[PDB]
Amino acid sequence: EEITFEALKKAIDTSGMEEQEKEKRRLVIEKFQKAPFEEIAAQCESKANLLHDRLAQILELTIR
Amino acid sequence: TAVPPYRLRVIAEAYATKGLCLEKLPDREQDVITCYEKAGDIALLYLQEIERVILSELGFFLETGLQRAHVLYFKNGNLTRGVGRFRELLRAVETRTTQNLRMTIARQLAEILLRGMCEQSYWNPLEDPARVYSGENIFCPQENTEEALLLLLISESMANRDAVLSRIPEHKSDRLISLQSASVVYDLLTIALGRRGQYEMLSECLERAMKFAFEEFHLWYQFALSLMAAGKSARAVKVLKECIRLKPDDATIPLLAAKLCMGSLHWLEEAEKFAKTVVDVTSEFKAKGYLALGLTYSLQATDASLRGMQEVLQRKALLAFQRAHSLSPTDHQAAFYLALQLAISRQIPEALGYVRQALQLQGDDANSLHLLALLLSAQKHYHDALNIIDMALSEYPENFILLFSKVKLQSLCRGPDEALLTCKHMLQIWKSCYN
Amino acid sequence: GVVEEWLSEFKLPNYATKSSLVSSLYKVIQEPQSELLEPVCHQLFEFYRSGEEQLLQFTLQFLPELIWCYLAVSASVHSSGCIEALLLGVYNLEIVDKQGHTKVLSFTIPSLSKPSVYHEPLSKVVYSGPHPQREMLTAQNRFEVLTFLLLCYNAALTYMPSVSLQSLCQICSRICVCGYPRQHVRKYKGISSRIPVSSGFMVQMLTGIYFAFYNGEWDLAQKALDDIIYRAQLELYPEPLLVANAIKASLP
Repeated sequence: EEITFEALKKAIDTSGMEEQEKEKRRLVIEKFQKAPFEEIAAQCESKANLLHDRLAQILELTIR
Repeated sequence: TAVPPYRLRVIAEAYATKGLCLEKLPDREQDVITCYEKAGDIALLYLQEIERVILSELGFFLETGLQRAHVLYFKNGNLTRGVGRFRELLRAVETRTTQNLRMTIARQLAEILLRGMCEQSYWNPLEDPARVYSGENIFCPQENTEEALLLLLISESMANRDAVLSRIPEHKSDRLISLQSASVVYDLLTIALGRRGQYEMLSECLERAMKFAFEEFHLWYQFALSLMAAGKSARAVKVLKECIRLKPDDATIPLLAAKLCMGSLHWLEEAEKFAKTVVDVTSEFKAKGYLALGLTYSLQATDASLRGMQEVLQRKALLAFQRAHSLSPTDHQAAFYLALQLAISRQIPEALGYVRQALQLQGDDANSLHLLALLLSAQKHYHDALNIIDMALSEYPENFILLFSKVKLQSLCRGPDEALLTCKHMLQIWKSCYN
Repeated sequence: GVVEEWLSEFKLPNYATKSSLVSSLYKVIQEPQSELLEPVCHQLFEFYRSGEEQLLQFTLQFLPELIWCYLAVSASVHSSGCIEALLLGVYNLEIVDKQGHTKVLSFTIPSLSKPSVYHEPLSKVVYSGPHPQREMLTAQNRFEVLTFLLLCYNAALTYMPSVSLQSLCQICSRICVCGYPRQHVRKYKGISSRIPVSSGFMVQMLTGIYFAFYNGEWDLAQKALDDIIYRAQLELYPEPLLVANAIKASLP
């Protein structure tokens, strides 16, 4: 595709994005206060494991 | 009513004598403390009424019979009663004869009011946990900080008046006492004001107390350190020089002076002089001095105008960096800066090894990842550099230089569409981060 | 395993008011080699939804030990990653969950020229907030929320026992010296790494440690202050050095 100068001219101008923060807060609340807690431990353990994996990957890519 | 005051004075003295006698014989202690409280109240009435009569000199029993009761409370642990007694003492009408007692009680209240309670254990003076100043236009205290700051302000305002002006003709006791009082009150003020982060007011207050300072290291050092936090530079540099003159034994002061010289003020000769002074005098301080001297030499190299002195400054800087690294092998900043300086001479493998060692020391540095990514550009390995830039952006999704490097690298490897996408993302980020 | 019987009998407002429950919790949490860490941890989190204070204050004193243990073990090893969930939850409930609005802490500056209650001859200043809510932990915003939770913990200093202050100062001792030769003089053994601390963190650290001097603990506070001032002098941080120097010259 292509990108036009009007795209940037409308990106700089505000588009009225002061209303979705309410539903963002509501979804954060629905994810924390009432969502199940058992899978949170599993997903954060997986996140830590993938962080370790990518750290090892970059460490082994540094030498090469 | 219509009672001569000397009768109140003598009955208060009798109350104090009985209270002294009541305890010295084998509950009733509460009655004795109540007698002390009523003696203090009648003494306050006596002093206020005698002052009123005089306006139309030996305070001996009020202070004892009142303070020592809540001193016994402190020995027992009745903090609330003592706080209430102090509040009712301070809220009373001022007395010119007991201004020193007002000073003392205010200082005692301020000393304990910052290190003896919590936020939820605070109450306004107008509710429970002779003439009294009142009205609706007065400033009602709200929190501990407000009233503590007000008490410190009034104590400082009155304590400046009673200064002996550091007379030192032949006697020194009075000046020493005044200096100790000023030091403690200003220390309380600065410790109270530091926790909230209003440094301009603190700097102004410290500057207000510079009349007493003639040959004092502490006040000058405190003022100099307070000046730097606010943002002012030239006055900070001058006071740092004066402090260096005062006591030439430490190394932190010239290091801070050199840092300020190297910073936004953009001066060079003074930084070199301070670095040489530091290196003239454990091992960490001299390593830091060597690093600062090398940084100054490297900075002078960029702003040159001819050929030879550039190489001379570069070789001096690399020698200084090598010496600093040799003197201390357990700091990643020195290794990173040595790798950065070495890369200027286009010697690639040695700089790569040094930056690898620096990453081994610390693998989360922002600038180290950028340097590693930029090093691969000279070796013509574009995808790996792109991946490193991607990892760095994952760490810092709010930086600017890394994304500029990302745009530059994308424009050379994949195509312009990704560059346009990154540019519009950066525009959106800039709009989000500002108003 | 008294906590096991406690959870068996638990899963009404007078549940709290135990003599040795705090000791048992310290015993189980002092090491990461436990098995009921996640159930008991989400149970500790389950004490926070209720609005009463005798529960939040009863459960709030355990934060520094777990923070040190997890943020030092991770900076080395298996990582649970679920303590960050509780930290983010308490941060969210203290930044947003009051009534629907956020928190804007502010106060006034008294003016001497204006007659007051105690004497006769103010603009709002915000020191914290608003803080946008966090969802994950990274190396860019972790110290901010850590400092915010430390500030939250530093608002009810009276209630916690002396053991909490002892643990706090013990953590404060070796955290800022863990990666320097100075700790080798003090004979500390464990992880030989370093943590890139921030200025506000140590400012709140000094604010917290200043209270411990007049509550029995004397030598530990003094050595912690010496370590803090040494680290600040090595790192060239003006404000912590100023605070430490001010505290030094006010001891009888």
